[PDB]
Amino acid sequence: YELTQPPSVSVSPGQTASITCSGDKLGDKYACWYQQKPGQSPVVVIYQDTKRPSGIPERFSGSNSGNTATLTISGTQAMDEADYYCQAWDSSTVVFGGGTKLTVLGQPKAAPSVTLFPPSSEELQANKATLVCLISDFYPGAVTVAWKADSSPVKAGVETTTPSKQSNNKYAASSYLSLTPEQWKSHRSYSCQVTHEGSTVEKTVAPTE
Amino acid sequence: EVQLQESGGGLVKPGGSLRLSCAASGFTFSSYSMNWVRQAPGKGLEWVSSITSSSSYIYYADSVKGRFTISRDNAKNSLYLQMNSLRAEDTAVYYCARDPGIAAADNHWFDPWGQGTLVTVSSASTKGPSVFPLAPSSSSKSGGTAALGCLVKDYFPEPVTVSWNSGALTSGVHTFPAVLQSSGLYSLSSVVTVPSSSLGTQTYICNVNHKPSNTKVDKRVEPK
Repeated sequence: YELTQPPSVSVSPGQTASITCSGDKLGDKYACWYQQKPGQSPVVVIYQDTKRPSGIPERFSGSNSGNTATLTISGTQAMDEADYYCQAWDSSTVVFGGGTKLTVLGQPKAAPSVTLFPPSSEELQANKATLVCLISDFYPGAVTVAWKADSSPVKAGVETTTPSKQSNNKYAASSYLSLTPEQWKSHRSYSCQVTHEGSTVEKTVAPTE
Repeated sequence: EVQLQESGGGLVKPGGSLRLSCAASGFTFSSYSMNWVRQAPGKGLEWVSSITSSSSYIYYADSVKGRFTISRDNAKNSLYLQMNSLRAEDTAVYYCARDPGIAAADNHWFDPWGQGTLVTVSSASTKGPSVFPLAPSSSSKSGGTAALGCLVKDYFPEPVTVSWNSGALTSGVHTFPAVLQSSGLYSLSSVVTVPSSSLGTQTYICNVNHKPSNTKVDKRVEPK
């Protein structure tokens, strides 16, 4: 059993943010919502679909209809920037959604620049191979990075950083794919795919230069 | 309003064992089901295990079955998690969480959560980096310029510093924060954007310093 959440939602200050969470027959289950700010423990903000704990501001509300649970934040404020997780029980197993990063926009959105480097001939001579995908100047600070072997997904060997804030208040991240030399040479190409706010940039490198 | 306080986290080698505990205050520990949840760095929440107050109903996530054991001592207000055959994948912050819901109505939720305790499963020791050149390209950062760089691979512990041409090249330099890999080793990259016409005339050298391993590398980055 899975619950699917958008990886990121962004809202201007004062606008209504809506975070959705879909699950099979989720209307039969009680949905809960948790807020987690950087470096802190989660805190319940909605439980039993719609109930708000005492001390949670009234602009937070929950609903569960059409088999999607929705966390709604009206008049969203800077302090509401956080990760939000939905949660439901499926036969004694506790299931969390993947999490939604809510950004309260303090500046206009910025698209990422992506640079992809193939393994160096030196590293290949050392019987190793690393591809390097560098992602810079994006805002909000949330991206999805996916690697492709030819046109197929990569199943192992990816290491991706959490985005970090640059001097200019945009974000940067990097992703690394470790391969064997035989894997590098036996594919026509590898690709780094970066998705940001619903747009995708894909860079591709090949062993045959 | 009420609190859970976990302890026992720390550094353990792959295949090692560790026991976590959690102490409750402000509520009657023996009245509630208790849960463990973990969160790997930069990742999402993953439920680990649950136990009723009576210890007669106990459930585990598949990812930990056969290796972890949940237990509780009501008289000591303590929840425990015995963790055996630990793997790098088990590296995470581990949270204690109370379920104050109604089991009969299958109406559950987690409140409160503890502050969490960090478990690091790693056999990394001091290691100097391998430094590899990232040969120039003008396909992504151009307009008369080319990006080149150095890959600083598989070092431990932090930090590493990188400069270019002994520090005389500073504009256009972007050194990226290191990734902590599942191997427990760090890697980082530094790139500089330079005029593409200089690629033939100007030597570019990244100066890498890793004081913890007493390693320095000056790597020339030549065009292909």
